[PDB]
Amino acid sequence: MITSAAGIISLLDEDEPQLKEFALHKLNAVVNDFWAEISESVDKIEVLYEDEGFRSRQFAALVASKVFYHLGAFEESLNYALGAGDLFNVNDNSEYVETIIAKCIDHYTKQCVENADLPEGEKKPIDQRLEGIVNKMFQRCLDDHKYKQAIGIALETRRLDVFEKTILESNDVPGMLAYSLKLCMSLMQNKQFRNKVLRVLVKIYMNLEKPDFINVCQCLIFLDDPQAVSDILEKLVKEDNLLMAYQICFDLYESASQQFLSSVIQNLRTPKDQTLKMIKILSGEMAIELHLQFLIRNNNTDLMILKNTKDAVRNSVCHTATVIANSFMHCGTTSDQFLRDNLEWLARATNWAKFTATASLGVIHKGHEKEALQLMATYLSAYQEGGGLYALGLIHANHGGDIIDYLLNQLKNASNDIVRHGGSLGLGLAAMGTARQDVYDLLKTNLYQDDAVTGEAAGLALGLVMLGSKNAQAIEDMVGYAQETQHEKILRGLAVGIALVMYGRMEEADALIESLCRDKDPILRRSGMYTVAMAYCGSGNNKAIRRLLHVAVSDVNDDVRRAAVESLGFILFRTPEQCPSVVSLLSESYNPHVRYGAAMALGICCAGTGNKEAINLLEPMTNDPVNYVRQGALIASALIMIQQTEITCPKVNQFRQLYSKVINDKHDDVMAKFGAILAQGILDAGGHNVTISLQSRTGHTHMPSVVGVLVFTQFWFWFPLSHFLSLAYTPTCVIGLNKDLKMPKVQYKSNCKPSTFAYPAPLEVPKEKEKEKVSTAVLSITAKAKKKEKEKEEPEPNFQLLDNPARVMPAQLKVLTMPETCRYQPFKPLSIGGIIILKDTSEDIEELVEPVAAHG
Amino acid sequence: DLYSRYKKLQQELEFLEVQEEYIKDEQKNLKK
Repeated sequence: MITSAAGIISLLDEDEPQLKEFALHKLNAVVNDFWAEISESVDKIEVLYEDEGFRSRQFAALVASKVFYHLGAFEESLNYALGAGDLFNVNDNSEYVETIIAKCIDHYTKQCVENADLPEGEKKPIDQRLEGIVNKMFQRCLDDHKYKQAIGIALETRRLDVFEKTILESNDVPGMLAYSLKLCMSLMQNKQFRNKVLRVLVKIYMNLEKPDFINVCQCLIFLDDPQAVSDILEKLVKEDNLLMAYQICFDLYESASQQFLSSVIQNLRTPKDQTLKMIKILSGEMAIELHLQFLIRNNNTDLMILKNTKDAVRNSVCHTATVIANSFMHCGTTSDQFLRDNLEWLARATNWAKFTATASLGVIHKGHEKEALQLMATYLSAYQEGGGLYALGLIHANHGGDIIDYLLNQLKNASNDIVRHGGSLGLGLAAMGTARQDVYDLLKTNLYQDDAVTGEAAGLALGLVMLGSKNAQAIEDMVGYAQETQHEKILRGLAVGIALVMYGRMEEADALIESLCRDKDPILRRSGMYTVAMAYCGSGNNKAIRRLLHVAVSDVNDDVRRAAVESLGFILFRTPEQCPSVVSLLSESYNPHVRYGAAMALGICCAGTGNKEAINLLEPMTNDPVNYVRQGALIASALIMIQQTEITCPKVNQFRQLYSKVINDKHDDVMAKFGAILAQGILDAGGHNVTISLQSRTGHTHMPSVVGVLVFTQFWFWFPLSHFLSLAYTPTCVIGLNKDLKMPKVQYKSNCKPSTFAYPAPLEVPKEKEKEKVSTAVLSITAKAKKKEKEKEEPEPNFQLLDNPARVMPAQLKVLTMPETCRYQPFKPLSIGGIIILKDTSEDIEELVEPVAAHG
Repeated sequence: DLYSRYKKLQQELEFLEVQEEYIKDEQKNLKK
């Protein structure tokens, strides 16, 4: 062949710019093999490139890029490949070309990501030829009929114009939009870039031929743009399209927060019956009413298990545990049959147990907003009055409003510190997220005292009221009072309060997080852990995970370690499969507090998911020698398996037997029994009608649910707050509404066996076992006598039909439809669930569904 | 498809490395 390029390299050294270029051409032809020799002589090619050149400036760049690529210095190869210009010839099946393309793409993505965060004008310029190579790759991918993943390259490079162009000028615009929204909600982290991408997405949505108003409202919820959603609704109502607006407002209530809803309602305020009932939808009157009606209609609660627990109870701890479990199993059902039957049992309570019992009443009557006030007045010392306040606040959940003035006035005119605590809790629950200045200032005044019972509630209610607001004044005041006070109970209240305050703010919470973590007060370090959780809620942020995991082993306070693990679960709830990997090792920790935190973190993360590895980890923990680790494991298992059948999870019956055994035991610890009783309550919560999921049906984080789970986890310090989990109960209902906003008798169709999503069967009394003679003894001739006596002598249906109030389990929505496409057609697939505006084409009598009385 | 898988792998790598950091620290404390 040639066996040596030395002659070709030597041709370069000459002074003739006609010999030099032929040398370069042969050298490029042979660089496939002789890069080894050419590398030592590259410097000559370098200087030859660095001149006028006369086609040397062109070809030497490519030659040097090729030799450097072969050598291994891609950083220097890129510069010369770029300098080549038009000689790169991106369109060719060459490995050198492919590798330099990859390196250039990586360099461009890095440069764009780096310089995007910098100021608008302070940007380090990009190389125009590098941009041209990137755009050539974009256009080649487009020409290859490979529209997808050009969006991915655009996302990585942080340039939108290409993203918009490729997602528009492409086939299957709906599919590409769905893929883009999945990417924008799930994978990408940068909030500013996410908002920019979503702005582009909504612009595309609106400019589409038939705008997808539901996805537009979802993106607008993410962007926090009540003015824009209000304008969209105004246009949608000016144009004759009412079912669109109905479902838009339902989803807006189900996803957006109270502040956003209030702002959009105000914008709308700024026939009129349409606007009035739109305001009513957004306020949520019909949403809560329909949920309460759904639960009462389907209140398939089981009383024998609660009766057995009551029979087995001996101690006040287990008594309040049974009260709370009844509350959970009757939440949103307004049926207090157990409490109205066991008046002696319920009356054996004292002190804060009466507080807890009244709170249980409130949770049971959750959503029962119409007869409130007078209902509690009928239902009826200082502890009873405070419990009534707290129960009424629990009934008036995040959606409060009218009753805020009543709570404010009576908490002003409250004398007993117990009553003040209860009223502060109720007012905080009612005003959660409102950020009302008057309520906040009244709670500030109530907190500004030296009394644990009042201060704890005052601080927690301050947190609930200021939730998400990020109010600098609120943070300053709460931290100052926490530092200046002397009551650890007030400190705990303020810790949870600050955590709630700094909610939903991903990176704006980091200064406060660092301050609290570096603070020397262990309760304030716990507050820092909770602030991390609330700020990086449901984001899987690796920085926050690293902080929490570091504190779980470096800190000295077991309380702070446990809080760190709980916060870890709160962060990772969005990827349930991911958390067990973290918590398998933590669960096997010699520190019982860290073990309990691991259990509770698994519970929060896989709440209402029924994962398998989580249960596998919990079961051995359920069998531990330490007291409270067992309680945590039991409660976490209940959280995980809430609304799960034996077929769906072939261990639910095992854990039901375990709970029954631990309750019916001689030596089982008081707190283990408490945990088991709670576990039963959560497992059968809402009469098998409600599940616990921290995120909405559309993926948006559910602020009431996360707040409820956090405050419930903060029952280790205060039992009455254990009822806050009521906020975390979401009805697993698919409800069809027609144009009249009344529920018609529809027949939903689910194609699955009627045993994977059916209610657990009632188990009846265990029946009486008589005394048995033991294996009548066999004698020598007994067998002969027996011989003498011997001589002397399914369909499994594959179908499921559900009435219009349809308790459809979260996994039982993907498989759901109607028979033969009846008169009613769904506005959106029967997979998202929730409340669907069933459009109707056939006109008939259209009989409605009765509004069952609210008694159970 | 490919971009989603790539992002999944990137996140898995970050998660695994933070987990390893935690295990190193916990091992140190266990030795103490």
